[PDB]
Amino acid sequence: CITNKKFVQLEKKFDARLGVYAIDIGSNKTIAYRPNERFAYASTYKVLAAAAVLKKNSIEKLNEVIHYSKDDLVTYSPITEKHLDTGMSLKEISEAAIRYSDNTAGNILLQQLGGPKGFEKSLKQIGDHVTKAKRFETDLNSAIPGDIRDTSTAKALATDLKAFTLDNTLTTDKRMILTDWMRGNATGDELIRAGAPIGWEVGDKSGAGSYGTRNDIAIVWPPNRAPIVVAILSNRFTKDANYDNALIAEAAKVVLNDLK
Ligand SMILES: *C(=O)N1C[C@H](NOS(=O)(=O)O)CC[C@H]1C(N)=O
Repeated sequence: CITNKKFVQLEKKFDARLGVYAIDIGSNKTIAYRPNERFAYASTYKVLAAAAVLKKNSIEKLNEVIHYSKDDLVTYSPITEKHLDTGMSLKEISEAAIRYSDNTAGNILLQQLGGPKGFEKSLKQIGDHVTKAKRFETDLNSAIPGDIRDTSTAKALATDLKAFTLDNTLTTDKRMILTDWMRGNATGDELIRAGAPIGWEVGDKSGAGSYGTRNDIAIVWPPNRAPIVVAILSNRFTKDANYDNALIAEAAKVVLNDLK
């Protein structure tokens, strides 16, 4: 009950709705708050779409150069906008999507999987019947009340990230490529990483959307311990609401101190 009380008070403090699911791989202990309620996933899909692309493609296909036109570029494409001339491989596109949250990279990953519905199919293959994927960037970030397009739950996202990174669903080389892309990125510095003790390495994928949507999903490696998977999703109640990263950092501290 005590952990539940902290999450209730975070919702009051930040005027927000909060979804939490975390699993300690060593003890199987879990922490859950609104774990089955839907939130817009925003940019967090990019790590799952990248993992699905790695799973389904040979190293040869993943290194082939893709060319895209200036007309495929959507807003917030800091990496892909530089490479109209050289093109990028699916490996490079995956890294751009995960490290920098590049939206055109996200779109190319969704396209490689057969569009949003093909990405959803890839998730059903790993047992996720919850996530609903319908739109491309940047429309997928609208986070409209009552809309289930481009939504998932904290439990489903955490379970998906665990499936790709810790359940031995990718070969060692692809798995380590994926988790390295998740480590050390500025987009994650104020989120789960800000709630993790120093020395507990965090690999994450952040997200942000309308209605104050602010998300982070992560693997955490505590010293001398098995990993922890953590998904923390949040939104607010008016279209223009500004999120506060501290909500995610403070929720992550609750999770990581209690699974300690
Ligand atoms: C992902 O949610 N997005 C991509 C980009 N980076 O934000 S993130 O670091 O929180 O992922 C801008 C916000 C959002 C988007 N598509 O608008």
